[PDB]
Amino acid sequence: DSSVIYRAIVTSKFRTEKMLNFYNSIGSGPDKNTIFITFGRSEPWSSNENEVGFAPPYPTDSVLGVTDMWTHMMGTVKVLPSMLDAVIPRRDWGDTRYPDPYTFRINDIVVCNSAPYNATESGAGWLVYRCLDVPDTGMCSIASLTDKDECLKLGGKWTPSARSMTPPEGRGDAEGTIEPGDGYVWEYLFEIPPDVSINRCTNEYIVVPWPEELKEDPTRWGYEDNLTWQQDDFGLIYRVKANTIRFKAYLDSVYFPEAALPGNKGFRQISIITNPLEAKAHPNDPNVKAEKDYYDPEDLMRHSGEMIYMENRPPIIMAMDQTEEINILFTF
Amino acid sequence: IYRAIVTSKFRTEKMLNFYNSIGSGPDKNTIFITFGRSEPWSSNENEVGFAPPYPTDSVLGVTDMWTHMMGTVKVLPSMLDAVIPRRDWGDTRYPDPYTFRINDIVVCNSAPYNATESGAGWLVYRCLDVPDTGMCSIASLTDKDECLKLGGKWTPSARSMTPPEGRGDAEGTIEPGDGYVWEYLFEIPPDVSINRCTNEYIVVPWPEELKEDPTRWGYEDNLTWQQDDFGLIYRVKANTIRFKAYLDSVYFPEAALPGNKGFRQISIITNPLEAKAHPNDPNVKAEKDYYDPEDLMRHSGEMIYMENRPPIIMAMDQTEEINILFTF
Amino acid sequence: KLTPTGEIEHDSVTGEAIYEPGPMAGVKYPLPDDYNAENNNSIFQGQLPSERRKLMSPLFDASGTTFAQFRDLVNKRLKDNIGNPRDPENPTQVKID
Amino acid sequence: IIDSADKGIYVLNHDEKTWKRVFGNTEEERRRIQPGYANMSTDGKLVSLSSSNFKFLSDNVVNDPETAAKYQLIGAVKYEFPREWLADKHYHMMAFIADETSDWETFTPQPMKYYAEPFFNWSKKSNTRCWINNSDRAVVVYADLKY
Amino acid sequence: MKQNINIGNVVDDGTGDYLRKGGIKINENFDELYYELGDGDVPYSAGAWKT
Amino acid sequence: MKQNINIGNVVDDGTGDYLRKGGIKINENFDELYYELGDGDVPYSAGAWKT
Amino acid sequence: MKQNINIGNVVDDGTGDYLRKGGIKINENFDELYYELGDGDVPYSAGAWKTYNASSGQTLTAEWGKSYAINTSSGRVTINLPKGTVNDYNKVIRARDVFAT
Repeated sequence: DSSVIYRAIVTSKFRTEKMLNFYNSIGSGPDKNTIFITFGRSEPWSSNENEVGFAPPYPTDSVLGVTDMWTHMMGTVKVLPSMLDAVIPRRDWGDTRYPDPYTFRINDIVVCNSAPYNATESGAGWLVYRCLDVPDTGMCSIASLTDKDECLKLGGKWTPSARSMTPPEGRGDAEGTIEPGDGYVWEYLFEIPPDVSINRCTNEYIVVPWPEELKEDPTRWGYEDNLTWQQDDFGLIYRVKANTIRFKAYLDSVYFPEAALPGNKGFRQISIITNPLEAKAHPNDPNVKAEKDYYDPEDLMRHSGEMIYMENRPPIIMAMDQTEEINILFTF
Repeated sequence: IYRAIVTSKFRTEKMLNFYNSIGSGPDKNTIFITFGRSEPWSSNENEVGFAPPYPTDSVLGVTDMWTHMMGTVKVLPSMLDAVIPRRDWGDTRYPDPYTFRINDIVVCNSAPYNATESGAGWLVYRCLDVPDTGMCSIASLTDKDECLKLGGKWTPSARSMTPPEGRGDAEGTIEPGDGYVWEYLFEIPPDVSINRCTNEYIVVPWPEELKEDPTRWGYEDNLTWQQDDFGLIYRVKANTIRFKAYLDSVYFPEAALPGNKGFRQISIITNPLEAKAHPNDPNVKAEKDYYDPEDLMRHSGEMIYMENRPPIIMAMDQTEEINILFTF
Repeated sequence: KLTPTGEIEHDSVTGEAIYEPGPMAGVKYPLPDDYNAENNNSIFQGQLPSERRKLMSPLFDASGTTFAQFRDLVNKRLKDNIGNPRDPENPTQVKID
Repeated sequence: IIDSADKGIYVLNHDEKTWKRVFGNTEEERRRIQPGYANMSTDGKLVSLSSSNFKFLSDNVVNDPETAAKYQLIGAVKYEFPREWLADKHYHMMAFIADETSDWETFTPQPMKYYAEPFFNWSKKSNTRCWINNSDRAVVVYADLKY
Repeated sequence: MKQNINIGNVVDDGTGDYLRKGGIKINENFDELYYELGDGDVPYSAGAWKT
Repeated sequence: MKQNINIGNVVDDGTGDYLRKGGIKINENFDELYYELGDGDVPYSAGAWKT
Repeated sequence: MKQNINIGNVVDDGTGDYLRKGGIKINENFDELYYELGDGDVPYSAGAWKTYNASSGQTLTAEWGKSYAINTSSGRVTINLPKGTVNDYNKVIRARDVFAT
């Protein structure tokens, strides 16, 4: 018989922690990672590639796989940390599109002010609430239990019966809908100012603020008001437990006209690289990390730096005067 | 519809950042490790086969763990090492001491049967090529080359004559003859070996620590052609860090006193802040090696990793040791 | 224990020194006198009672001790068991979720 | 320091009657009470005592037969809990209220605190619950202006 | 006063003195012996004189 | 002849002088430097002379 | 500088130095107490001095009981002696010619 048998878990926060760290690790020049993103392979996977249902071959990782990916590479683009943001899935009160706009489950996080139907309050950016408590009547995820409280006493999920009457409101620390009456209670987080909403937010994913960037303005994020008791905090992402970072990048034909030219079959596959070094005429010369935003693959040293992530797609065709955008996210 | 992958290196990469991220004082993480819960799981908890209840993650779960917490210990980055599973040439006890698979990593000189060469620390070789005769992981293929040309794994029939040798680039006992060929990596100096190495896991050197001595690690010899390189950990692709910590009764005599039923469960915490008499007073990150959970602010810092065990009983003048391995 | 002519003997090919339950292995011991006087009775009493149980060397005439902070205990010790070569046959420790 | 057994909360009606524990009469919730951490604040008609401490003796339930079975296991235990609403802000307060007509003599884990409810002084006159923020800031809460 | 640290006879013998009693048997012996010429911090090749 | 003792490392290990080796090894290391100074149970700040 | 080796208080108590740090606190202790008087493996009842060289500096200074046998050949030696000396006195210093430069 097994003598010792033990149990241990990592908190979801540690996901976040890695991220926040990982966010820290992109450097400017020195001793912190620098990131280039690359596309290539005009060459067709196979004649099918155009047709529907075609799945390009699953990429290969090897010094061989590297070389090949490194071989075809059309172009390269750097990444500034400010294009990297933490994000959580956006969910708006009252939104028809998505299921149960009016039915919220405990700890769900609800955005307000996002949309006209959503919007309670004018002259304010988007709001972010989390829903602490849900109506008592409902159904339990564990089929054995018909009581919310009993469902939760065991800890199984609970879905409430009664829909929300109104989207949550108030800066107020507790303050969902407590006095007059409702089944839901709502927790407030911070408010999002519109420009960032507009520029950052994807209707699936709100963009979540950095603790650092927060240190600058607690107000612009509406966080200044509260109560922390740890003093300054700003570690808000811990509270929301965002595990997801959004890479944003912008491709333009101009840096790489050659792959942009009419008749290019476009690039099949994508690759990101970290801390590559410049090309050098003399191999004894000291290595140089790459400042400029784009490099033709030539101007980069062969194989310098490490590429973490490789990708293969059906061909995508860049075109001149087009401006194409790439987003890649990460859950650590 | 596209296909995409992350390199195994990125496992390593996470670590290196994460390794970078433990700070001393400022603006970089500090790590405390905590034990607690004298309280018995259940009367059984002692008995064989007892498995403590699967832990819970929540502000509630936190609080409780934060409640019982006996003691706390910091971690210096020098107690954090990259490690890979140790496998020695020729060790009888474990299967196929003499049978190596492509890209396996072999330590030499570790033991007398291992040891080829006196007066040198441990060696680390990787095995490029394996004897031609063997077995394929794919039952359909009888050729190593065909098995591998397709990429199925191959198990070689013929054992190695000797553990590999020489600093040079693939050695491999290639000329005179053998089925194995060998690539050299670095040599491990003895002092680090004895103290760091767990017979399952050798300790792998940090690049910075590598930046200090290429020689003490035997890496000075090679060839990088990038100038300094030192990114060696990429080559071994270690995804696994070993936390080492030291518990001592002296810092926490109270839990050490005769008759304690010991601590059930373990928890690590990052960047807690000191206790303050006045909450308006500015926060202070925690330098000292141990803090009574009291001397730490309630709930301060984040605990990434929670743990539950059958009870372990500390005793004074006993000295208890903890190792933890994260695979990124 | 075995220490031919200059030095303790460690086993072949694996190089490990040899211990036995050396003579007078299990013995009561007297706790005879002095500690009570020698201490003066500190360590929240238990002066002789605390005693520092069992193995530890300080009697100072010993083969096995040499010089270290720590003597390990392979009993009451765990790698659990997983994965990699080396590792125990019996996990003595395991982990479930 | 202020210590030992009583941990008492006492209730006064009358002033002929006496001092009376209500929440006190437990042994357990005594331990919840802490000199540094535990604090009371009343609003109107409700009363809020802090507890920053929680652990349970009882809430574990045993035998976990399903996992006991699948793991070929005897014993273990379930780690179980009732639900209390904790402050998610760090230091993560827990509260207890008598909410009915003022007091009404039971205290309970609370559907939630209005955060940091203790330390908020109660005013009848111009009724507010005021406290001084850390980083030396005056916090005031009040109700006003139903149109 | 040489403060001889004693071992019982052969190795393995249950007798001895102590690693504890050796402590300060060891150290005073130093002090006593050393503080003669070494007279605190540093020994004097010119010798130690105590007024 | 100073008879330095080698030092074991941090863990139970069979390498190096085991303490009973050190026993009388250090105890010697005394008398040597000691006798050359002490000449018997007392050390001499003025040093010692040998007939 | 004597490298005095502690143990905590009473026997059997938690506090004490180490077996491990027992050494080299104890051994280097030998060396220094030796090294001034001994020079090498063996002590000198007649004492031991350590050559300061004309080659090294034009100056040495202040070692109280560390005696020197002095070279001026390479350069003139300017030897300064400990300053301010508190209430000590009694301290003899020894400088000599191991040869005459």
